[PDB]
Amino acid sequence: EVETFAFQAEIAQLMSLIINTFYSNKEIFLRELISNSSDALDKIRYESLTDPSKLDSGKELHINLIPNKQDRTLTIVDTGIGMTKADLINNLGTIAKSGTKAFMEALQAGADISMIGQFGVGFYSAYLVAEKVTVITKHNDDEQYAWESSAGGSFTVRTDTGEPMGRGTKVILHLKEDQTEYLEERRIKEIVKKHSQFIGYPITLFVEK
Ligand SMILES: CN1C(=O)CCc2cc(Br)ccc21
Repeated sequence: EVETFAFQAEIAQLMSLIINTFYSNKEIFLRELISNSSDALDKIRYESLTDPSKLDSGKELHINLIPNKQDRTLTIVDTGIGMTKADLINNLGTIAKSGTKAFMEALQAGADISMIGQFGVGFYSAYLVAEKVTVITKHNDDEQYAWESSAGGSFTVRTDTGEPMGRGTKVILHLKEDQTEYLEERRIKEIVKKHSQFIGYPITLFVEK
């Protein structure tokens, strides 16, 4: 049972701008997704200080980067707080509406796309390199969900039947044909070292067989 939703007009406009603007410095997408993962990990860590049972779904707090050349995907996995169905359909888009407006105003004033994370909408930088994004997520208070969008104004949400995750979020970037450099070990290592060297959680870059 797949539900299809329309993006708000302003968010659809932001994704079209990201997909269509000429902008060579695409590698910042990885910093933005790792930053998101680190915030989600901060949130479950802090909540667990006053309710230890929130880690019954997994004590390890980490981030894994998994490239797969056969599927042409880069997966960013974290064991953070995860996202509820209401987050996926309502709450994140409500926050993202005001952040997008602020970001668009900044861009017209002279800013560049690399500053997107200062406006809370860094997730959408995934579409610098991905033709489709799939998000699998599990919050302690809800079921496991799959969110998916190839832009074009709509996204889907369904209950996910795959491998149970325990808790956290998996972002699967289905890369554009000319962006396969982000599947190479040496390239991912360079980007993490350059932009994410002080993240307070272990980042494991998986290697391919
Ligand atoms: C803003 N947004 C969405 O609307 C749904 C999927 C998602 C995942 C992560 Br992780 C961060 C933000 C989003």
